[PDB]
Amino acid sequence: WQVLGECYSKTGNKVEAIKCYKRSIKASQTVDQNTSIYYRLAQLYEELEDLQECKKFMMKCVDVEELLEGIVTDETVKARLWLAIFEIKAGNYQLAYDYAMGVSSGTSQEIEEARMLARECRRHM
Amino acid sequence: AVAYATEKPISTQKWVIQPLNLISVFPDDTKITVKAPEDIAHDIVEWGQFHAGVSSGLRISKKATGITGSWIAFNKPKELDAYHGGFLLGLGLNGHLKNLEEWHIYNYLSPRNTHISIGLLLGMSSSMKGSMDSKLIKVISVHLVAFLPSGSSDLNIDLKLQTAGIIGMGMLYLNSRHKRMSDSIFAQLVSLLNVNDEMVADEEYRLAAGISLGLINLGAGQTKVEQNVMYEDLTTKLLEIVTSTYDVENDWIPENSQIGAVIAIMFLFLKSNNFGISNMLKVDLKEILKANINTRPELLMYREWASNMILWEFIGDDLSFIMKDVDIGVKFSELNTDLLPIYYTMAGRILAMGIRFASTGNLKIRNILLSLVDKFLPLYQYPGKQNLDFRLTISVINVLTNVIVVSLSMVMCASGDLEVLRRVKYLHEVASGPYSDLSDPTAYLEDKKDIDDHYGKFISTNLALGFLFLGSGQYALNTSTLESIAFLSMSVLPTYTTPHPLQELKHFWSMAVEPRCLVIKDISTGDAVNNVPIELVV
Amino acid sequence: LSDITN
Amino acid sequence: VYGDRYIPSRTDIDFNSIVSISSMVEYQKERQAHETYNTLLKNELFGEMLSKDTVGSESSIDRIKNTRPEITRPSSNSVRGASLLTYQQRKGRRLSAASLLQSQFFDSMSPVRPDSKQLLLSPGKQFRQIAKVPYRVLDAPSLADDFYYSLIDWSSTDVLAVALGKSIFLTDNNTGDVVHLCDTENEYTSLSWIGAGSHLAVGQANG
Amino acid sequence: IGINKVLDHLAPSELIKPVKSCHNKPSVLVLDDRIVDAATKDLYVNGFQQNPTPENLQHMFHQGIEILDSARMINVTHLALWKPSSFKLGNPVDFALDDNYDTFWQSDGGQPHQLDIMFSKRMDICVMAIFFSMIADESYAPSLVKVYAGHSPSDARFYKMLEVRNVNGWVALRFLDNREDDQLLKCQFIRLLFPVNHENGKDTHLRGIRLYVPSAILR
Repeated sequence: WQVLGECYSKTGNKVEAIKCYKRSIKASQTVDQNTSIYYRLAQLYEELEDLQECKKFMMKCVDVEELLEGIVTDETVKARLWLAIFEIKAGNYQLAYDYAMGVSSGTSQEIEEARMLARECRRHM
Repeated sequence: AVAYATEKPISTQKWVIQPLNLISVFPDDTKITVKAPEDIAHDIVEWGQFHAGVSSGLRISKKATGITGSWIAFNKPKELDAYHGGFLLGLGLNGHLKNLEEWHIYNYLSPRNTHISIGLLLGMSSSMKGSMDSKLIKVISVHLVAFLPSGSSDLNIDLKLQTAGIIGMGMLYLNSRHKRMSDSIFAQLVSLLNVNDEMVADEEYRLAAGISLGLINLGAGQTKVEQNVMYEDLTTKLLEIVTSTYDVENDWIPENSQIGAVIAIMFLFLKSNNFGISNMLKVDLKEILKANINTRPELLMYREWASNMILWEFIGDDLSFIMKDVDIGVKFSELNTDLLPIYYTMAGRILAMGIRFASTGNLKIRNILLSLVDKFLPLYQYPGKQNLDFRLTISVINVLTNVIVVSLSMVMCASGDLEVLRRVKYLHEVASGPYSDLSDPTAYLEDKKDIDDHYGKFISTNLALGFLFLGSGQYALNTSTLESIAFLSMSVLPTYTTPHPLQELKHFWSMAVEPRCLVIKDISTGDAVNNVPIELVV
Repeated sequence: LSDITN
Repeated sequence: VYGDRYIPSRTDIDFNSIVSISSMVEYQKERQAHETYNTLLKNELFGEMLSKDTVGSESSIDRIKNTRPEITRPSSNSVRGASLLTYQQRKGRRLSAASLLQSQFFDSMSPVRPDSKQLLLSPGKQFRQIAKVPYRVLDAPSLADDFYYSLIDWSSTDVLAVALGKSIFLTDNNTGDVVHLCDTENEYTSLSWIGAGSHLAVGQANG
Repeated sequence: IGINKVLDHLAPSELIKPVKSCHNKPSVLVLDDRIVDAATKDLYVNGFQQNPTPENLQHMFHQGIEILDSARMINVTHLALWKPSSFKLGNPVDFALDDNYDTFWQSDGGQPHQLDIMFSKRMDICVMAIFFSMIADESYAPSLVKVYAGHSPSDARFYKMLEVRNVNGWVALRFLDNREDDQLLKCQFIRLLFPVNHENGKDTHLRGIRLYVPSAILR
């Protein structure tokens, strides 16, 4: 099912690819394996320009990191950075500050992006 | 400049680049063909090929679609040369290289050829233009030797390639206001560099470092919280470099860094109207002419240029502003070196005046420049009494006459003026110089200086000719957005003297070019109707 | 003496 | 956590990408300088596929060097190299531990990958043979040039005896001058010393 | 009208250009010390004279230094930055500027040897002093010298030619062609070239070099 979603995504059929990934999620036996699908599924919603809808899937992909005793994987690093950026636009600086600190153990560009975001929200905190 | 957005691509259709012809035809019709490298310096011919390739690449319209990463590979000549490197720069210069796939980036960069690497870095960086993407900045980080981790074994990277990398690097960080990179850039400018396992000082690179730093922090000087403190520290450091007077030359702060510091303090407070900073940057002729003066005289042109642009409200349109506080004040009216600072004074003043009134057109400004060019044209390239004080002065006149012609074309851009075209025509034609009318390596160098002088004389008139007819006259320069002035000021950087530092940057006004010609067409017939009065609200 | 000529 | 054999997962690296990756006296020094630059460039520009791949230890530089088409210790012995499809790789990450925050810290000051930094910091071999033009030449006019002749001879006291024409000259390396011993009517052909430079046995052209 | 008249004064063209009939060949200066002339005596200090012994060369080396320093003059040889084309790890330019005949500087590298003299502030050089030793250093003797001028490494330009035949003494070169009114040279950048040595030499020494510029109490 996941491969079908990639084929639909690469052929410009985003409307169909959403239902394809959703079917794949149910078939997965363990919640851990849904980390990769959640982040990609959220990007397609951003391509469909409904930012409110993609928030719910963004919550789940970040929350699997907590359920896995801090897995700290790559595809959740981009999740926290994107989630923190939107939260700045929402005006909730306190709710965005903890996201930057939790992702302070990623790649070289990942840490600096959250570090500068941390300083910005800290000043307005 | 003549062809900005004329030709459109078909994607399927294969592009073609016309090779340099460089064969001259005389009215006697006895054709003489130049061949390299016996007749000319070897570097010149493919440098011209690179310039032509850039023009061919830039000829594609901005709004053209279908130019993906596969298309450039489809047009690859299967043998890398200067033409394709220029062509690669052109597409990236037009914003087509937004996301070039990583497959053939290596294929291009695998040979150590400088031209293709230079074209790739500058064009690709100019395409993204401030996206701060990691997968790209790391490539220049590898290229730049100094930013490479210390203690690593040196890998052979050409110095011109390092200059190309740093400017494309700085432009990648446009409006980033990133401290961790800005301080590294600043420390890079002052510090000395390693080439061929021996320490070397380069004016071209330090100029490249200066323009880079100014561009990264463009528009960051309008400050009236630690960012303000860090900018003041950076500002007072730059003022220290530009104003420090050393009786004995320090090795690691030579005068070569002065131009880079001035261009950086320029871009820091561009369009800020800070009277103070302009004052320690503006230089008073009455005081300096009394004194012996210090530092390279060429600094004065940049300093006064920077000071005038700081005050982006008082750029005088009259000859008084150009001729403010100038007098020979000496009995010896013969061309002597003591009156060089005045020539750099006017050159900086007229150029800032030209940039200020860019593409808006005017009559009083045009007439003033016409009078000035009419006065200064006769002395141009006149080696009568071969005296070094005389020769150095007339070289400055050669620089001075190049700036005014460029500034005159700049203010009257996209108009196709007549008298301006006539003046740039004469400067274009007729070599003049010591030859015509008006120990072997030593003779080679003696000739090479003259050929380089002719090359410097030709780039200015060629740039002016292109500016007069920009995009077939339907495109004009933009000076409204803040960075448009930055790229415009950057591209018109007068580097006409040897060794023509940072020449490849001359093809960068294209960011300031936008469609500014309005014409009327009929609907039913579909043909143009002209000569109808148009009312405008401004 | 060095400086050997060709 | 382990992918099936019959249904392998596809890495982001493409058919022609491996074609790119696998592509390869002062001349030797320049060639070595060019090769490390090329290896560093292809290592840094690529490696996102290689970073997603691998199971433990090893490096992306080792993977590139293993692609077929004074040395420090190699980590691991895997020679898998580039590959279109991977079986072992199922997305999994180790929990953050103090070593990881130490590692991400020494990475914070590095503008390039740690593996590339290690490759560059590694010392290239300084193993060359210098057999070039002489660094010193002295004067000895009118030297014999007969096939049956052997004139110059080393002595332990930095002393050279030469048969220049029909006279025996003495060159001292410690002083760099020339000293004349004697001369005779018949030219010399062979030179020798006996003991510890005390005596000089010389053969003439008549025996 | 003041603006119009001053513009003419800065850049006179019709008044200046007489015929524009320059010969454009490089002027060559004769350095031989066998002919006695007033002009040569001005540029050659030690006096016209078998080859003197090295100690006699050392003696005349000191007397030449004393005579050059005897007149009212200011020495600023140590007030500038120096960067030769290449070293040889035996003697840097310090022993060339040490004012000692025994010690000297040697380059080692490409045949067109370059000697760079960079200045920090606009200094007006009037007399340039250089010492040659034809008999003492015939192997590495400078045979042809070309002196440049300019305000920067960018704008270096040819000034004068110098041909060496036999000069075992200090050589003084005051500058008059560039500016007749000032009788001195005004530049911030001076570089020297040694494209070829005597009897087809390879490298070149420099025994001495100096730069000359003009200008009750309680202890």
